[PDB]
Amino acid sequence: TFGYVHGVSGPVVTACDMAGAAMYELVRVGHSELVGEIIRLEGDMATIQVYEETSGVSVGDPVLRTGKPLSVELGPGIMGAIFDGIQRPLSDISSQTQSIYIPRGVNVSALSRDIKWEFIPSKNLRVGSHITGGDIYGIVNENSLIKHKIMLPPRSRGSVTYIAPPGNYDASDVVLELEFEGVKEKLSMVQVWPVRQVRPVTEKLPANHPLLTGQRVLDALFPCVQGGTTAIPGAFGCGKTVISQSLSKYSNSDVIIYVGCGERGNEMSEVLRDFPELTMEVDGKVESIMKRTALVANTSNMPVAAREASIYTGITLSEYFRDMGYHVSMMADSTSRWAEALREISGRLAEMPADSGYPAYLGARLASFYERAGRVKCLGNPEREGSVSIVGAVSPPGGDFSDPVTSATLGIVQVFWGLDKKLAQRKHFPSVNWLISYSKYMRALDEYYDKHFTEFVPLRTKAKEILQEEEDLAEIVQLVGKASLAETDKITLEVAKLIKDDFLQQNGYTPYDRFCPFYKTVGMLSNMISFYDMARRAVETTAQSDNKITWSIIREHMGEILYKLSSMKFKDPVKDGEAKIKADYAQLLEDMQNAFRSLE
Amino acid sequence: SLQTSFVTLDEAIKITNRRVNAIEHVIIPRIERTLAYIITELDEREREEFYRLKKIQEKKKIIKEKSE
Amino acid sequence: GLTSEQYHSQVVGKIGYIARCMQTIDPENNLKKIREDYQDVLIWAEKNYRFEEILEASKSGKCPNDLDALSRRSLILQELLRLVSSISPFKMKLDLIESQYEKMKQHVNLWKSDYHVKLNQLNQLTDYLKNAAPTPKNNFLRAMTSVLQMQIAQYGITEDNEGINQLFKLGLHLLAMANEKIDEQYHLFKGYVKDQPEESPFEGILPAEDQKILVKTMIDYAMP
Amino acid sequence: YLSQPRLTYKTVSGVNGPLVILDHVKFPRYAEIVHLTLPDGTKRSGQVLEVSGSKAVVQVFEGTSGIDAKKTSCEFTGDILRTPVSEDMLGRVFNGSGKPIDRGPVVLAEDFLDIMGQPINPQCRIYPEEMIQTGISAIDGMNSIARGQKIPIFSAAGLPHNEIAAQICRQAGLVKKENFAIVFAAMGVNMETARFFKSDFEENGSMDNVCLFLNLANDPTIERIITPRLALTTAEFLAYQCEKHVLVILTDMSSYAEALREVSAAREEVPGRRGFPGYMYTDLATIYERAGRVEGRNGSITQIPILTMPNDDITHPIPDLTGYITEGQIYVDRQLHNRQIYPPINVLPSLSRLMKSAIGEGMTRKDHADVSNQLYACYAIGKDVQAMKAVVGEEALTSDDLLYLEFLQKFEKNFITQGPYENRTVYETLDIGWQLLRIFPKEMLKRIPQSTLSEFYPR
Amino acid sequence: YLSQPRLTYKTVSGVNGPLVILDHVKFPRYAEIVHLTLPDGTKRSGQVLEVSGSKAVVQVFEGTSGIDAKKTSCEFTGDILRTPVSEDMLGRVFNGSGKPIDRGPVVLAEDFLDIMGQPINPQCRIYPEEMIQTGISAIDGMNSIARGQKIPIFSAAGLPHNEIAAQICRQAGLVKKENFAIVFAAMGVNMETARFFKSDFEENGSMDNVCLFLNLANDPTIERIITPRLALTTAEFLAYQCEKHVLVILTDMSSYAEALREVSAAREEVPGRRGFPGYMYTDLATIYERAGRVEGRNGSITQIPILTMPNDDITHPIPDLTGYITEGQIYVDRQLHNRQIYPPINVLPSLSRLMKSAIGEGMTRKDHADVSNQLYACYAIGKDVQAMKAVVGEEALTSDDLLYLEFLQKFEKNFITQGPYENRTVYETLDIGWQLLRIFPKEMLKRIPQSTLSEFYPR
Amino acid sequence: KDRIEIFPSRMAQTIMKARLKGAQTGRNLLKKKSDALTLRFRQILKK
Repeated sequence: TFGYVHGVSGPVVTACDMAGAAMYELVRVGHSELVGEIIRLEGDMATIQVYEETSGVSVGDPVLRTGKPLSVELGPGIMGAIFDGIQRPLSDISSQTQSIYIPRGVNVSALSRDIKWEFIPSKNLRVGSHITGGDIYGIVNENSLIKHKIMLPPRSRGSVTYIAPPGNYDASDVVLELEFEGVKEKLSMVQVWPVRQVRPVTEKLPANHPLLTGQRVLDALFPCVQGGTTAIPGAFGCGKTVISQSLSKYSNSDVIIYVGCGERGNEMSEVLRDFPELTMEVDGKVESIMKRTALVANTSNMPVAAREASIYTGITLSEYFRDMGYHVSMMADSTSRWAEALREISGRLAEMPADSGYPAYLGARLASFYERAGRVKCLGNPEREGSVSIVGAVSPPGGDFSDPVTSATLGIVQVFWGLDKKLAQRKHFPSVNWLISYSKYMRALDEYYDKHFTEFVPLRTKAKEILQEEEDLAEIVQLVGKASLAETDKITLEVAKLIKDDFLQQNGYTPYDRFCPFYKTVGMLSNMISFYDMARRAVETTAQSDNKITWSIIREHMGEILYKLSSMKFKDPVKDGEAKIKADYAQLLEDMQNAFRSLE
Repeated sequence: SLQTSFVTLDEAIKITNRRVNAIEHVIIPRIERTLAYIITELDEREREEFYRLKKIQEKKKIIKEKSE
Repeated sequence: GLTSEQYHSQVVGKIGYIARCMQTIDPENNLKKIREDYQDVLIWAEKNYRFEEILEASKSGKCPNDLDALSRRSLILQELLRLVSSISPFKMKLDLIESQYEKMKQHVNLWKSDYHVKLNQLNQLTDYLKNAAPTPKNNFLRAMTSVLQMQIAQYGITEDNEGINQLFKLGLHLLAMANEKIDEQYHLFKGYVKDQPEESPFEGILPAEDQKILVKTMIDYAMP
Repeated sequence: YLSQPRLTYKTVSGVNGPLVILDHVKFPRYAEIVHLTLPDGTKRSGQVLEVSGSKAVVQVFEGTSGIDAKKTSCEFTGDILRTPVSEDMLGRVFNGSGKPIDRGPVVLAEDFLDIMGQPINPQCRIYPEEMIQTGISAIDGMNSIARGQKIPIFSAAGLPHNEIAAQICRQAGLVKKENFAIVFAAMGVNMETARFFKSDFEENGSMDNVCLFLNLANDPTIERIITPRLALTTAEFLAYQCEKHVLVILTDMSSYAEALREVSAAREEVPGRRGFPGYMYTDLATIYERAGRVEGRNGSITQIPILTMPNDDITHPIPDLTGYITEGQIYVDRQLHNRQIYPPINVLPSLSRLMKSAIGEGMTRKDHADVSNQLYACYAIGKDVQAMKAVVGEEALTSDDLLYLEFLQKFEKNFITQGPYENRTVYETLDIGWQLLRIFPKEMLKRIPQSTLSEFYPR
Repeated sequence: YLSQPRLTYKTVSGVNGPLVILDHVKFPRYAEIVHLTLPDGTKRSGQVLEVSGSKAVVQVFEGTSGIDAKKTSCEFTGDILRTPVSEDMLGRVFNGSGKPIDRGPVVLAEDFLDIMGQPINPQCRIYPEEMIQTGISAIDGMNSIARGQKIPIFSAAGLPHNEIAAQICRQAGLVKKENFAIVFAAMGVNMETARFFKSDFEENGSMDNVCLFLNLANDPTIERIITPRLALTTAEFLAYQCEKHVLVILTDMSSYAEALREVSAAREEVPGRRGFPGYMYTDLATIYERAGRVEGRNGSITQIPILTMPNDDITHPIPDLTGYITEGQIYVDRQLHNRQIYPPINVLPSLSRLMKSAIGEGMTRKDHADVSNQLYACYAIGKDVQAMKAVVGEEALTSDDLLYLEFLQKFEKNFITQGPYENRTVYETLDIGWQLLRIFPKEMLKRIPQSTLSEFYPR
Repeated sequence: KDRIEIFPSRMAQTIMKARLKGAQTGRNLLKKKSDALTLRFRQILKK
């Protein structure tokens, strides 16, 4: 169980005298017990990937072999904490070591063992009863927002021989003891689960409820669904960070996880500065966002192995809370940094690469991450159903989707919110191409929309028709200067501008557009299309007659109607009431109908 | 209105045909030469990657033989 | 997506779960039809079989080993239990329990039913109140919740009674209302209580202490 | 049968990524199937990729995590991967490895076939004849599929190529102027789409004639390579031994190609053009060409491979190498999709080289060939006139140009736009064609002989 | 105190390029340091790149010429290159290995620091906010720089990136409503540039707070791999222990990247794009990220590295990987330089990530954010107008295009063009911004809220 | 001059191919404009 170092080359350490080792077992290399894992074995020599700096490691240093793969401690004390890429609490390292630096070989327990937790049993689990994996036998009140439910670890079952009474217990106390085939397993509030293992569920279910966000361009055109898998290409100022924050604060979800893979030092600080300071309204009260959020922090100057493992740590936490019946929304900062880590390690291991230096299995690693999501029926007696949504983020070397990471992502993710370079240059925010983007959940959400709204589906169809028709008319207008256009074509161009500027564009730092509720998004679109249909009907109905109606006549006749339509973004939800906003939009529709009636 | 609407058509045609001719004789040929240049140079970069990867595989084979 | 061992283990748990839910919802065995409709799994409980023996009985095909069918039947019982246990004080009649059981059982997919949503809304209101200060808003939510819990016990949750329908909308609308907006908090509560067919919608179901708090609360708001 | 007891080895020389290197193995075969038992009792499957003396190298299908070099045992079967085939497996759903995932039993075999098979002897290959209608007008009256050809659907990422594939499975069948089956294989499919395929086939009653293979994006990447081989092995059994016509749809061949690249890397082969193996051409031909009619038998196999074009560039090796060895293309566009037209199939860039033999009297209807050619010309002209309109305006157009614009608008609305649940047989598609063609007076239908016009044009 | 005698070896196995391979070494320590004494007495040093068994590969900084394989003596220090550092290193010039070149003594070891870097706990990292007023309108107006930022200057060969960097150094300061120490790492810099910077610091009287590390183009190319680590190690001492604010200038990360490539090739490592090591990303991240503020300290490190872009592109791996690590760039262009514009900075491909937070009411001016965005968009449009004009001619533009063209021409003449010996404040820069914005009628300024326009626009 | 002088890349291929398609579309649309003007010119000529 104590091997020796045979040869260090970068973060890759060759060991010897490890005949019984298995792949991806954790090892501690060196006299500082640096964290590493076995990547491959040749005879009794192991090739170890180290998660820390290897400077100073000598030939002959000891290697301590453990029997567990890279795993996360799952239990009370996660929410509000920031973890390293391999599950190391940064706030506890700072306070326990009293230094700005992270020591090499530091061993801080992932979940503090000195905190008294309030544990409440299920109050029906009698001694002698039968339990299986996933069963919930008590709750811990971490805070007023998220109740932490204590699950039996997966792959365990048996008869209950002891259950702790209501009281305050630490993370090292025995709460439940169960016996299976004569073996007595004593469990605390913390379970351990390998990061590369998928937590089992009873059934993976279709995603039929939307994950509403604050951006109209997204929800009106390319919806994301609870349990959906999407990606948002990286682009500064284009809304990448507005969606991350809005998604955390306003979205239809219970637990938020934000995982960095290769974040820049100061960008990581920005997230950490905002994390305890952002708040949300829960039930009439304002509460800190950190109470329902737990991020994983990993910067570009961290070891390549932790850069790779960060994603696995994040999704492991996500599935853990998924199995509580919560709706979990996991945001990645970058998956291109993950792919970069894979390229770096593939090179270091001297294995045959594929396109642009990436490993040929890049697609398999991304699929493994992206497919660990969806609405599920959870294991355990309570029959609860949770979900994980994944939002990926592919940093664009360009708009060419030949990019190995973009291409592999596109083949897996159901929703792709591509960010146009030209819209970014023009400071059109959020910057979404809306011609190259897609969402494959249309038919899944059609049931929802038809049940609740009935109006959105047909409005969505017409809106997409107008935007695409505008692009084709734009191509010729740039050439001939509108010298010859049909009257209907002139309306399409002008309504499409109304849509582009006053519906698909919003300033997410303003009270009025920090979050636009879906009922309002539908209201806005309903009026703009209603205008379109009435303007198109008027000119086509009166065409080839005496009192020919044109756009110039409509704009002069009811110019205040276009002003009101362009003003709809300013109704300011939450400060103003839902009942009034609906009434105000109803008035705009009545005024347009009367304006066209008097025109015709 | 014939003659005054006619020479203006002859001028409009001469301007339009000149632009069309430039697209055909100047701008597209230039784009096609650029594209063909790009295609060739990219295959040249592919080759030098092939060379290095082949030599890497041979060096690994040599190391493996020495180990036996 | 389970292994052969995980599948049968999960079945053993659910079998024991139904037995425990049955004793919890009907500790006196008053619901004869409900117990018989689960006899094929209850026969494997209420006796000392040992986990291992039921696991083998599942593997050999002696226990109802269809996990999806067992989940379907288990969920209907659990949701009926939530209906009964989500209203601790006010008791539901045995006929209403069997009647609503049949309706839950006949529903194609209970999890996405209106019954499920209404039960979730009820638990949202009751869970907030269990951990709340006696503020004007929270005294109003308590008062309205007691009525909602009473009406559900009397009429059932599967029935679209106008009483519980109004109460759900107003209770949740108040719950989400900002804590500082005292005038809106009272306006909603006053609106509800005055627009009822009863002279005293809270009589009997609320103890004298809660009714006195409500009277003092409305006086403290409006008197100054 | 072999009747030779299996040998199980605990001798492991090392483990390197997906590969386990064994030692002291007795007369190992290449492509041999073996089973691993890990110290935790976990079982895994694998296949022998290299046998250098006694040092057999096996690729493990599942992940290699947890495998040691001291206790893990490897049981050799003594044979290669042979798939149990039967007629009864039609109506079943399998995963990439050939295992049921529909809660039914394991296949009760009628025979065992090597999934790699053999090429069909060209001397007995019969040129394609009759038509297999798909139910989708855009590809029945314009680019029909002959009973024996291989015509791919090229689509960009994000387009509804899977919804069309499902629609073909529900609607496709014989012309019917009981012996038709569809074998559907999805490679690298994500969980949401896998559910779509499985449920959509079951709910609409089509499953009785569908054999469905699902290889999910998170399934073993080597299994993705045999997946289409299992689908084709089944198709060959059903088609050629049981005298019936089999339509084989291979969805997301681009994901297959990516898995093939991974296998090449596992062998430490030097990548070829754009990172893909130098043998990608022969590998795709090995799959595609196991189709067509054969002399002396009444069965047939057709294929509709469906391919995502990276960066929407037809030049990319995947659609390029496919198109080079297939007969025409369907071609799904983006503009039609953004305009909310379903199906979004563009008839102008599409081609079916075998249409000449697929259609005509005795196969569909007398007027089939003539209607197709005239509709193509009218659509091409309508697009040309529409482009002109954008320059000269509505008032500058003559009556003939306006008729072509009327055709263009009604062609896309009536002929191309269909919906996923409307099944248009070949005869209704042609009747719709005539309704659109009767927009024009007879003298403008230059590509339809006068005899055809006099019979079909009126009424 | 490591009071253990060091072993000295003559057991040289061989020498291959910049690498010396030793055998029979007792317990080799990774990244250890070896002192080499050549047969003629010349002393040189090197650092271990890898160890295996009794063998070690040593990277020799000064070069390997003259080393034999029989007599060269190799002394293993037993430790990692921890470099002597002192607060009085300011006012000194060192060579690329940290030795005196200025006729002063060897730096007295006030303490030792491991040049590899000690990672800073992100939890204690303090987000930068205060804006640095560089004097350059292209930076202070649009792409503002916060103290603690990492904003490298991209340029191609021949461009005046040395003048811009020198201008920033002598004009550096804070936005007022006391100054920086300079740590200057020269890697592969020619003598003409070396004296340019040295003289500029002297002429402005800055040397009292300047520490130079000079590895010139005619100096050894392996040494420069450590040079930047020595420079930043001193910066970290001065900023985080001596409570100074340090501005760090790295004259070329491209010659650094090339030096890594030379070593990577020498040890037969598997390259990535364009022959550079697959781990270039990490080797850069471990230098770039040595910046910012930490809780409990008052000092800071601001980095402004320079990178020469091969072939004038910005997709070369060197600037490509840097862009992913650093927080924006300046991007010095060539088209502006050819037109005799200085500083020739192109505002479109250049961004500053911290700009959105280091500006606004309480830090600069209420309108700062709005002016920047509007000017940027107008510039971007102006460039699209030129793209059209080049085809259609100046006689085929509309009134709005002419306003954007006039803006573009005046923007570069009045805003970007400055001169190397004139500084303008952020408030003066915005006032000029408005003069350019007031070219347009208010109706066209669609990226500025109406409230801002009414306050500023009519002035 | 002879080339647009964009450094070889897959991104350049995408940009150049889109630029070529744009130029070809403009060529065809302007050719139709010329043909329309030429017909009108000749008609005016006949009258």
